[PDB]
Amino acid sequence: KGGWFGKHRGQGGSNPKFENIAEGLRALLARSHVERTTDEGTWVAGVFVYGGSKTSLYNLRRGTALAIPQCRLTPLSRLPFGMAPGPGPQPGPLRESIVCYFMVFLQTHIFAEVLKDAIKDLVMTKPAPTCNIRVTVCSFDDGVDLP
Amino acid sequence: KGGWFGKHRGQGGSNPKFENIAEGLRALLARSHVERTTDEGTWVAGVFVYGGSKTSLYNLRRGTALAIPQCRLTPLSRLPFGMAPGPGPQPGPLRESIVCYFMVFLQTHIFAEVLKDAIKDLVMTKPAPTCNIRVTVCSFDDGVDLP
DNA sequence: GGGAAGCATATGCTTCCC
DNA sequence: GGGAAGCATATGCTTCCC
Repeated sequence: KGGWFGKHRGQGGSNPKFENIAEGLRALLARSHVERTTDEGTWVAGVFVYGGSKTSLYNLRRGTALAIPQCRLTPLSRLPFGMAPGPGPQPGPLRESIVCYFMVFLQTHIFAEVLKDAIKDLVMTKPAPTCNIRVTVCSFDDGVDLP
Repeated sequence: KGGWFGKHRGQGGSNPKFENIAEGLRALLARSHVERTTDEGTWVAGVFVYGGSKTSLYNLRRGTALAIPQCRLTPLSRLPFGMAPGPGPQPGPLRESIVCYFMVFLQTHIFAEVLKDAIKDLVMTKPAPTCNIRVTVCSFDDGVDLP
């Protein structure tokens, strides 16, 4: 258990655990066959996913990759803190919490709203920490030119 | 040169290098003296910064921290690839590039729009790779509940 | 101020346990 | 399908180069 297997960052493949999550997402995405890709091929919309636990978000990230060939995903990363309570001292902009997040890039705003409804639906019937994963649609004013 | 200096992730302080960057950002933001915080204190918008090179983005990130105590910053992370041209297969949603990004969370959409302009203005006068840094405003439909 | 060094420690990945 | 182990290699952070 543990160690190196020869698979680098971003090289994760599929296994039954991730595929089960993918099949759950696919059944949910299938409630709305909306357009996922455009002629322009621009990444103008997204979905910001955060919370739950490190493993529950990681697992969601892996399953989404299998469920949607048309999206592009970031590695997991960390969120900074919000507003501290009171007229007291605020945390510095750079301070990081233990809470993770990841971003999903999509070509349409309509598909982004669908993915977001799928993730919230898939997670609402699960026990903590999974049920505590949060999601929001993100509109990029100028789009993101992914390399 | 190199090694441990007792400063953990998110603990960066200030030094003339980052203060110099901060001062340039400050002078630009001062022409547009808008509100940076709301009373509901919710994080509803952001500035998605990317490209350039790992160091120039990092330095911009540290300077932004000093210039804006009212914002919040994620660590640097990596961007997936985009669309391949042609009828063939596309890269997997998880594949990562060497290209970095970071996100600035803000309380108002007006201030994100102003912050974006200032960053584009700061960077456009400089040599490569810094002038290659890209910026876009991000609107969070349901906001982001920072820890 | 961009780039490199280099410790501490972050995630990406897999396989195993429950 | 959540949590952990544990190698490889990511960034955070500094000081020094230049």
